[PDB]
Amino acid sequence: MREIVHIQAGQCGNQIGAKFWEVISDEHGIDPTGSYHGDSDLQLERINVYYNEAAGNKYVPRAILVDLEPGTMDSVRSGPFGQIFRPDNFVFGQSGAGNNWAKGHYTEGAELVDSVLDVVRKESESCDCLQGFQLTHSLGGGTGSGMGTLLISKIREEYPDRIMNTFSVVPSPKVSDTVVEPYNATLSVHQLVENTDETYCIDNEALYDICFRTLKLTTPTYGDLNHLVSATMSGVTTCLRFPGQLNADLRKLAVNMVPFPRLHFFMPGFAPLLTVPELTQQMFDAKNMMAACDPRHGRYLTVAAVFRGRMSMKEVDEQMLNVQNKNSSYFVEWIPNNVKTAVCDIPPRGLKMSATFIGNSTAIQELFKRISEQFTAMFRRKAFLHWYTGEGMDEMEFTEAESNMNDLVSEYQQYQDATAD
Amino acid sequence: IQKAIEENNNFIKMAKEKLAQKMESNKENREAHLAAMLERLQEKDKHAEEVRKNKELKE
Amino acid sequence: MRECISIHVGQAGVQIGNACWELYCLEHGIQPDGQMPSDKTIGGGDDSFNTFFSETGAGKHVPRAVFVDLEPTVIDEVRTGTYRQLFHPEQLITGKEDAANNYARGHYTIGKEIIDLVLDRIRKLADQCTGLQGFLVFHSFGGGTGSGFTSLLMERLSVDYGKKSKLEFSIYPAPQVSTAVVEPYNSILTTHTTLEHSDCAFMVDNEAIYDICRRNLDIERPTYTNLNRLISQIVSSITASLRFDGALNVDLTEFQTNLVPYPRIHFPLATYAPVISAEKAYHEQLSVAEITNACFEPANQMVKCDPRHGKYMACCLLYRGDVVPKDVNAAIATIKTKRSIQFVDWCPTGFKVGINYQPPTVVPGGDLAKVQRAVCMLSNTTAIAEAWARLDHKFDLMYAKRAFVHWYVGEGMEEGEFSEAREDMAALEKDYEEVGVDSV
Ligand SMILES: Nc1nc2c(ncn2[C@@H]2O[C@H](COP(=O)(O)OP(=O)(O)OP(=O)(O)O)[C@@H](O)[C@H]2O)c(=O)[nH]1
Ligand SMILES: Nc1nc2c(ncn2[C@@H]2O[C@H](COP(=O)(O)OP(=O)(O)OP(=O)(O)O)[C@@H](O)[C@H]2O)c(=O)[nH]1
Ligand SMILES: c1cc(CNc2cc3c(cn2)[nH]c2ccccc23)cc(Oc2ccc3c(c2)OCO3)c1
Ligand SMILES: [Ca+2]
Ligand SMILES: [Mg+2]
Ligand SMILES: [Mg+2]
Repeated sequence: MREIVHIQAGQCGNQIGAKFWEVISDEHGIDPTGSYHGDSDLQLERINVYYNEAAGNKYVPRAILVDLEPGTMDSVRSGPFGQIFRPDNFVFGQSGAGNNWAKGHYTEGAELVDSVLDVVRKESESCDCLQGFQLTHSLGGGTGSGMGTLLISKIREEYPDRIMNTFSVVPSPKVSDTVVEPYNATLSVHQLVENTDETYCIDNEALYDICFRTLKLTTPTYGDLNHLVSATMSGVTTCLRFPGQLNADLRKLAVNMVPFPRLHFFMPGFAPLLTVPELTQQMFDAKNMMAACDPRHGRYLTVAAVFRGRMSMKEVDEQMLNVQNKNSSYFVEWIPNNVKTAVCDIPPRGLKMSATFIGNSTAIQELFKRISEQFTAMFRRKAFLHWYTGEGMDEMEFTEAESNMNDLVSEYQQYQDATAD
Repeated sequence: IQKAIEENNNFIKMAKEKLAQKMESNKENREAHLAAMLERLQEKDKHAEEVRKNKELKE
Repeated sequence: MRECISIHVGQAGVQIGNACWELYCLEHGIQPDGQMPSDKTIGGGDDSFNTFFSETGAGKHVPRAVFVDLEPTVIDEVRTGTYRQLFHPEQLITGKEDAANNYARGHYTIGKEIIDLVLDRIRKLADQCTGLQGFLVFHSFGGGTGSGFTSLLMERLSVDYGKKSKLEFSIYPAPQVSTAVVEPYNSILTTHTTLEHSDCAFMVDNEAIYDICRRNLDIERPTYTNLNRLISQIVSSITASLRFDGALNVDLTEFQTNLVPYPRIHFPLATYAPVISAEKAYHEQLSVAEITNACFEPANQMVKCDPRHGKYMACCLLYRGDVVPKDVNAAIATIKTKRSIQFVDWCPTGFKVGINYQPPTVVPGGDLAKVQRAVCMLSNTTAIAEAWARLDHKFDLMYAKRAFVHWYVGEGMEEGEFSEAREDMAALEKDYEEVGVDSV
């Protein structure tokens, strides 16, 4: 088949990863023992994508869950569907990373990384035809940030022709007071720009503002932010996990969404937070974007949109045409037909019809500037920099990550200002 | 008739040759593209060796 | 003899092949098990339908066809479908990983892994032939396999079969059903590479077929299944001259003599009528004059373009069913004095006509009305270059910024191949512009 190998690392990567598996194990009708208890052969036609079929007919996540402190993984195996995971696929350390990137990338992560790669290999070589890998992790912490991007470099060495996607969670002072986070995020980006094909920028700055202001949840738990991410994760993988008019693997979807290799950072969205017109209206609205960026401050290079639930597909076609016509200035004119739409007739749990948004917009540079602002404020003070040179790192490695990320922003601006003539 | 044979043969011939250098040039380019990618990842390995190594030269 | 081997490449080629061969079986009375009760010569024959069907000693009539895709899920449905018994398993060829809408993967990276096997299987069919006439190649312009692998195959067939004729049925991309933003790139790459190796190519604009299904069969949002069943009727009309015999029958090569004035000018415009739902065909017979007029109304063309703003170099009318020359001549005379038909000054203006008696057939539960007569017009018009212009412009918009080009370079291609391909298309567009200029 075409199987994906999933990886979750760090506090954040494991928390959002667990919820990810609860939603999609739900949809495919598989209980926390692993037995199919659905009603549709449709729930199994692409079951290979995220599951191994085991003896006694039990579907097992092709998931590798990783950390540098054992606590967070104890919760997964005790949390729902914890008994469904492959027990040997638990790869934890004991000496944590302490929200330090060098610990995750060079010193502590470097020591645990090879035993993770062994688990990757065991899962990979059993696949008929592996599409590639998907990682959940944060760029603010230490394990998901530095070891997650170290593990990406190592996988791209051993699987250099496989696709590497990530749901990377960007840090915001509105959720985690931890102060060295802009240092971590900038060093991770300097990695993801080179070694990933498709990175969804999940922004806590955003996720906070949506629970606060739309769902009206003051004091929002991480379980509230993740409830949104899990709906985004389920949406963008809906085409892969079910049979529709579109039959596209990871590479084919990256091909039609990534016009330039460095510019593979997407701002996703979800709606409702209905009628096809307002569903479409909501999802292009900036208030439904999981990245703290205004699309009407830049231009779309490409856009994917995924509707779910029974609905007139003729009306969806008319309304996507409508939005493009009314918002033509915000789609670059030198990429014809750069907005593609998919419809899955299976709706999510709870919602009769929803819409998931994937946007490759030059306005994502707004994100990369917020981080770069908080980074350069700290960097020229050298605040908490001894935590990094302690692990052996060099001032120069910081400066490159800064310049390589200032380079990325200007490149987004170059194509935002380009015209057909 | 001899001219027609010669012309069917040259077309078959040049098509065989044009294709063969294309497949070779494509073989060369794709290899020189993956190798360059690997070598950036191996310079990556040394660098990380120098970071673990410098830290030991710190006590 | 005069066998024709059909090669279906990629999703679009394969699924259109499914539609065509099911349609052929119904036209010839062949069952899904391959048995044909009306064929009294068991194990073989020289009948007209044997140009497309071989016979096993056990009475099975087997398509002279190969199905190829770099991915198994589409051809798997052929292996488990209603007509799975019709094909020897060696006629169905699949890799594991597809071209990912990348011409380079279809032509070089993934395609080179399976091309030798494909040619081996094609040879096995050719050795069965006593008089092989040529090949019919079905593929999309947009897919990585339909574009990249097809052109690789066409180059190889020229080497292995010389100047044995090769005809194409090519699916011209339309945004209403495209899966990909890079299809303009793949379209120009394959067209450039295949141009020297194709003797005649029938382009099918998915937008033209999409609109016809919406407007004439009143399907709100047509599917590939709706499109392919209509495409089959056009393909069937074009190949009917090879699969049936009749006194009035004119054999596709004869039409080709007229349709191709220079080797590169080999893209005929097809127009088909009547396309009509069962609701509307009830108590309304479409006459010869009525279906003939429909051929000059541009909404019925396979490719969106305006022949009324271009010039004709050839006009052929392929009738099937209840039709006699008396009716045809009257209808043509009517048209010739009322329509915008301008010929280039270096061509005769007569319309070449062929008639098959065997009436049009319809698939069970299709949306087409079963009709007593149908017509397919094949015209060589300068207007078809409008299709090249639209694609060439989409190519230009993206290539100026090299959008997506890194995907092709990463699989071994160079920017030089892109510019060389686009320069060929510019010359091709200029060739169409030259043929229409008057003489001195
Ligand atoms: N949305 C969301 N973000 C989380 C969650 N848990 C942690 N984070 C984010 O993660 C960032 C900090 O990184 P960590 O959570 O510590 O991840 P880590 O790299 O494993 O850090 P260690 O605990 O030292 O291993 C903060 O900015 C948080 O916003 C969660 O459950 N949901
Ligand atoms: N008419 C028609 N067109 C189709 C059909 N299937 C796909 N297409 C068209 O083909 C184009 C994409 O190329 P595909 O044929 O799907 O791709 P492929 O040939 O399988 O090659 P890959 O990219 O490797 O998958 C799109 O523009 C579609 O409009 C079909 O069944 N009928
Ligand atoms: C698999 C698929 C995708 C979706 N990518 C995509 C879709 C479409 C597209 C281009 N790309 N164009 C389209 C047109 C119509 C419809 C859909 C698309 C993303 C992904 O990344 C992750 C990474 C970490 C995760 C995760 C997913 O789930 C849990 O953790 C993995
Ligand atoms: Ca016989
Ligand atoms: Mg932790
Ligand atoms: Mg395919």
